[PDB]
Amino acid sequence: SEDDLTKVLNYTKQRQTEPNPEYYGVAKKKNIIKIHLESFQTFLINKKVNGKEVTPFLNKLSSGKEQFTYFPNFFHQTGQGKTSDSEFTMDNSLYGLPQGSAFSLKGDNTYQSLPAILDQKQGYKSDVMHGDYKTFWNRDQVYKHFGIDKFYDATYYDMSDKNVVNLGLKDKIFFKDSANYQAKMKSPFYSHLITLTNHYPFTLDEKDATIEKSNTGDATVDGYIQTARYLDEALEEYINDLKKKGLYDNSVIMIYGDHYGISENHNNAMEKLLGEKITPAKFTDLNRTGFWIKIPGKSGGINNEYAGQVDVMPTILHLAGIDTKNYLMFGTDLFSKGHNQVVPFRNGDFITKDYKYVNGKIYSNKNNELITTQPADFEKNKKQVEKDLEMSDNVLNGDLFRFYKNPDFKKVNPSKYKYETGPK
Ligand SMILES: O=P([O-])([O-])OC[C@H](O)CO
Ligand SMILES: [Mn+2]
Repeated sequence: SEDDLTKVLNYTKQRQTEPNPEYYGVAKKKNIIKIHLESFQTFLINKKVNGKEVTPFLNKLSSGKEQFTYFPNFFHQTGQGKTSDSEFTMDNSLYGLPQGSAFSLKGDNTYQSLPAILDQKQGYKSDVMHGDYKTFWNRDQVYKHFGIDKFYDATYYDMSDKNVVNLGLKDKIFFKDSANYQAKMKSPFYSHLITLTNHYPFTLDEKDATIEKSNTGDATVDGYIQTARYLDEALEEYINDLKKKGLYDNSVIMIYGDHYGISENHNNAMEKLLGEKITPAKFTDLNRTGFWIKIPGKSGGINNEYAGQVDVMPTILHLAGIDTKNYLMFGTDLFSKGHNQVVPFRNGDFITKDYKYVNGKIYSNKNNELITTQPADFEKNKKQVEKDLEMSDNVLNGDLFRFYKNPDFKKVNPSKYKYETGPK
């Protein structure tokens, strides 16, 4: 089994990149705020419905003129674990499983996670805040293995009927209360706010809606317009609150959609909404879920690098000024000149700057037209994608970190973590 670990470690070496000196260590020991946008797809960005911008605040952030760097070609890489897969990848630079949920199935594996590294190297205390109860997706168990210090679950919020919809706490109260909790925390902290309202079936009380539904006839697509607008407004107010609390200017703030909200089941209505037939290639394009990052002392902008959620962990570590040569990671630093511009998807599809590979066919990104002459780098890229997924699965299935005596990582004792019931 130690030999199995060795094979994976060796495999991860070639892709390693050097930090961009413009960005290396610039965020050392600064608070990091990580904002999860449930089911958020960037087709929403700049989209109007009945003349109204669905997501006006995120539209401003996506302009690059509001201190955030926006990545318009940024993809989730999730599978059946949905939010839990995104979390898994964001904090480990590993893939979830091809079937089922890594959180649910591998919750007591050994990990060398981002929050644990930040704690060990720079004294960060980490938290997750979320308006659902802690054992959903096995988070209670998994977070102890990741080395997360605090988990403000639903017991930390007022879950009365007036404050809930669908799965639990409404995003507006969630963000308001969460900002108040964050203001009371000791620095440096690494805080992850997981939202909830923009979740299937995308239902919102009329009293809470500020935009009318689209009129495609598909209740899922039509409702999504309302819950997406609601989330955008919740986020806008949250950023205001950060500014009032002195938590904006000197924080790294990242925002990301966890995975697609609208499946191929809704192709008829999505063609109406977007004014284009949803071919397999087009659906792949619609898996863009976005990344926005504000870094103190750095201007915003638009960065067109094709990238996936596996890339976030090495990016954050390099921003903090941490050497990552000994970490087993599949992603590479977004700001590094050598960033590997290949994005594996869980089903074996993938995308690059020039083309996408979808259900065994190659399409040019320019026009989504079929490519019949194999690109020069296709076999190389296809092999990387297949082997990335297999090597990652080997870590999970063999629980391979058990065998890793990492010079730059002290083994986590999960029993040292406990998440107490909140005051509400
Ligand atoms: O994984 P999903 O269904 O997208 O989101 C669910 C939750 O985050 C539940 O707390
Ligand atoms: Mn989700």
